[PDB]
Amino acid sequence: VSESFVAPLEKRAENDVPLGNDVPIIDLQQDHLVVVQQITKACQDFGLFQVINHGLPEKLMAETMDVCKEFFALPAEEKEKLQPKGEPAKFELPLEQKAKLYVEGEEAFLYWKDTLAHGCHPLDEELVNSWPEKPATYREVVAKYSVEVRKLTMRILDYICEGLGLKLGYFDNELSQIQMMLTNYYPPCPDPSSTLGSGGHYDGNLITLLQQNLPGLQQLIAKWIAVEPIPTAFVVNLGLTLKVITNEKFEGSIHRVVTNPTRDRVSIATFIGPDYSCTIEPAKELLSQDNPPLYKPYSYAEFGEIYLSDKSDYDAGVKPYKIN
Ligand SMILES: CN1[C@@H]2CC[C@H]1C[C@@H](OC(=O)[C@H](CO)c1ccccc1)C2
Ligand SMILES: [O]
Ligand SMILES: [Sr+2]
Ligand SMILES: [Sr+2]
Ligand SMILES: [V+3]
Repeated sequence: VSESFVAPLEKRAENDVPLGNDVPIIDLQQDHLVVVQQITKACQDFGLFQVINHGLPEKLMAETMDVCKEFFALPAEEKEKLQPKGEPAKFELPLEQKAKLYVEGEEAFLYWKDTLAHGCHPLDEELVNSWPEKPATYREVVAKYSVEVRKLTMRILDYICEGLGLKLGYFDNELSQIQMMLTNYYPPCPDPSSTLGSGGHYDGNLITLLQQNLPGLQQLIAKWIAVEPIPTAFVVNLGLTLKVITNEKFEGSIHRVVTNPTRDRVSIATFIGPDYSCTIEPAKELLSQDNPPLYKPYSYAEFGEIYLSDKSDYDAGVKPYKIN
């Protein structure tokens, strides 16, 4: 491959990463308290779990994956319409909510990935008119998907509230006001041993719901494991923001994506989290002399600038705000 895509030796994935047999798969149609308890345990112990029987229509999940795949099948002349000044946009602030194609990377290198990203909340004519024009059904399908994924995310955040002992709706405010949808395209890679689809990271936001049909997602436990694709499930990744607000009672998910030499892969990730104007701190309701705050309050915008630029460590974004 082009030297642009060659990862530093220490970041390259080993060829045989084992299945994560201990990744929790949580049935949301169990009894209410069982769901609260299983989500709580997964959040405390792993920070990454899957949800099934989650109430989001399977048909809609399939239609959304279809229109996302159709988008990435569009010819170059249509994709150029989402490349500002003739090249993909960068993940840097300000992160605008209009649809763009993005490039991402970090011994500088690029991730083997094309990403379409746009905001989803609140839905209005102005936002949806800034979404892709093609395929014709993208706007109708993804509007419905974005509303359903938000509804499911807020259900999971309220299960989390009950598990933590926070009032229901604790996160139904400025802490969840940004909803970015990223559709990721990983074309076949001639040298998977040298490249990464996505470098190891925490999601910087509050919570992310990821939809996948094919292997490539891996989680850091020391050891990397493979997250089994369940096409009708969502993968839930807890973000650095939730790790801070819970005072590290919950784990954040550290995960990466590897390339494939023979087939393409499309994933859909919905990133819910604070507005850039938000102040992030450990929830005061949970703090005590036995549970002192491990972070000072900080600007989400200030965090975001570091998080998007500094990949010296997974939690480089929050290192400046660590206390006690
Ligand atoms: C693989 N990369 C990682 C995660 C997704 C993707 C793009 C970038 O993350 C985001 O753009 C999200 C959007 O909410 C974000 C932006 C600023 C602060 C917190 C979170 C970095
Ligand atoms: O991500
Ligand atoms: Sr339903
Ligand atoms: Sr437009
Ligand atoms: V991620």
